[PDB]
Amino acid sequence: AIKKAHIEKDFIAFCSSTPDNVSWRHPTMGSVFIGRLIEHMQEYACSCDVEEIFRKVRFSFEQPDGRAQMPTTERVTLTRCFYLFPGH
Amino acid sequence: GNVKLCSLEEAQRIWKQKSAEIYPIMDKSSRTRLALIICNEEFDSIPRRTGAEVDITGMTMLLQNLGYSVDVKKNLTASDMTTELEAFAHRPEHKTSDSTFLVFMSHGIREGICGKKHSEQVPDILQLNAIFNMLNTKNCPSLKDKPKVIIIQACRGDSPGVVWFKD
Ligand SMILES: *C(=O)[C@H](CC(=O)NS(C)(=O)=O)NC(=O)[C@@H]1CCCN1C(=O)[C@@H](NC(=O)c1ccc2ccccc2c1)C(C)C
Repeated sequence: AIKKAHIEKDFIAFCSSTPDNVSWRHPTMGSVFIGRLIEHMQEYACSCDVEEIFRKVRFSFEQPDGRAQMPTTERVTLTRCFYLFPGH
Repeated sequence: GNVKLCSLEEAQRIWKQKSAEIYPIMDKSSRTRLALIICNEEFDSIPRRTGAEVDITGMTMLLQNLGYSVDVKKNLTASDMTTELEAFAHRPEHKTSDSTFLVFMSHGIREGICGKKHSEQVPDILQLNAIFNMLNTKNCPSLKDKPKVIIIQACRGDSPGVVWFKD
């Protein structure tokens, strides 16, 4: 039989900055948001769900310094933790 | 590779604690994970996003290291993107996948990502709400109940976002 399913669910957006604000990029090292997310992904992918890692990325932007920017996770609709279980 | 692996002990413990409140991942031998990376480096009007290549090389390699199949797309426009996104929600591999990673990298405005043909006179942006539309349980029932992580690297405006305050 037919069953109903939520139209929107299991989503999670992670923007490089907050509304109205810019994000920084280096012509030789590219964006900063991307490099930090990678740096963190490689390290915490094994023990933190993507939600905890995104927070950790944000916290890494907690102290402003000329090229300030605060990443934000939007439209989060994940119902459970999402572990990447690298190596598996 | 570079991604710190998860030992069986930890993999077991983590699942031992969160078991019911964690997304079930498909078998490493059967699942076919798909990831899409759309990044515009050159633009018809806006200054080229010099240094984008280093990000493409970064993500692709990382996602591929997380066990994903990365299909890189470049210099697209609002339409070209909204067409490339639909062909993705259609991919058959999702059916036999446990999740997906979307990745947008380009200039942007408060409204959304900027296609390669964007300009003040003639806009070419892709609202965020649209991206969520092309992959919902209605236009992509294959990803239903599966985590869909969306990453975006773009300016959300002009303001620096910093405010002065004395200590
Ligand atoms: C948002 O539109 C962009 C994101 C992007 O990569 N594309 S684009 C077409 O806009 O270039 N963000 C920006 O352009 C922001 C806002 C305006 C300038 N800008 C930059 O990122 C500049 N960045 C720097 O000058 C810079 C960033 C980091 C960094 C780290 C360490 C030493 C020096 C610098 C310098 C770029 C150069 C225009």
